[PDB]
Amino acid sequence: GIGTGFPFDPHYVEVLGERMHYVDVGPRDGTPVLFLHGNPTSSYVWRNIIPHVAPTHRCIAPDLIGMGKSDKPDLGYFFDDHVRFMDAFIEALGLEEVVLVIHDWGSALGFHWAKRNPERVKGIAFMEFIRPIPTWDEWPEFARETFQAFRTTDVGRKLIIDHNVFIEGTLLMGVVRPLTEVEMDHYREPFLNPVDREPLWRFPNELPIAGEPANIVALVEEYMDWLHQSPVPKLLFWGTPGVLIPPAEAARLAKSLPNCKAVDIGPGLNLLQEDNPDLIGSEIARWLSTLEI
Ligand SMILES: [Cl-]
Repeated sequence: GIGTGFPFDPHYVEVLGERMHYVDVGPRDGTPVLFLHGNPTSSYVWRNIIPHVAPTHRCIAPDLIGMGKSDKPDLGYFFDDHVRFMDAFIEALGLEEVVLVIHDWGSALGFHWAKRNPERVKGIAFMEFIRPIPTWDEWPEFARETFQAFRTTDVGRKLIIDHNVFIEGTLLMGVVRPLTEVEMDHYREPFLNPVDREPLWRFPNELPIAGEPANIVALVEEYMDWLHQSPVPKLLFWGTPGVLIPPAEAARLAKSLPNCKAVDIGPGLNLLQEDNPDLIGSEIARWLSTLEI
């Protein structure tokens, strides 16, 4: 069965005066592979994928600020806050050239960093990633009223902050197979106190949907314009029915994006890592062996 443990040695680095936790396994040299999680996860989401890559490549998986085992400063946890901390995390580790493996809000971080620093990105593997959702009709109908409610300071904070709905409900509605109690306890651990749930609420309020927020829509449009032209090697994982990326969106991206290979993982919603980790890990490792890294 799918692994529930998190065996990785903890590593911590000071970033802008705060401690960030990260996984760091595999060989010390070579080009490192940087894994970026999203909402409401942590490096735990990569726990069954990294073991396929670590035999041949260094794997670095940070917990975003305010998440996982990273510190919890009193921030708004806007996307811009995550950009500042992730930019500084990369520099604090002395990383030069990297391969990115990115998902959900980790994909917005990774694509935005890659567009700004294309000389340092030797490949991008991505899945269920952030793109502009032009209208609410392009958000999945089964989740539409709830994401609209999440994007308010009254109803949305009651759901996400007071009642932890992004962890207890949305997370499960983002995985096809059932999560176990042990897995749920790993996902719950950073958010036992309601006040620590700010990033879980700010993230859906940053999603670029129906033109709002305009600043995020613009930033995401910019990195998508880059991705449609850049020769950077690309590996796209997708599932059915998906959430952010429906199968039809995925198949077209695969042929439109330069130097891109697409991989169908089977049934999947948002956290594709929880539905088919072994295929995602083995395909990343195979694809890495084809790169000039
Ligand atoms: Cl979100």
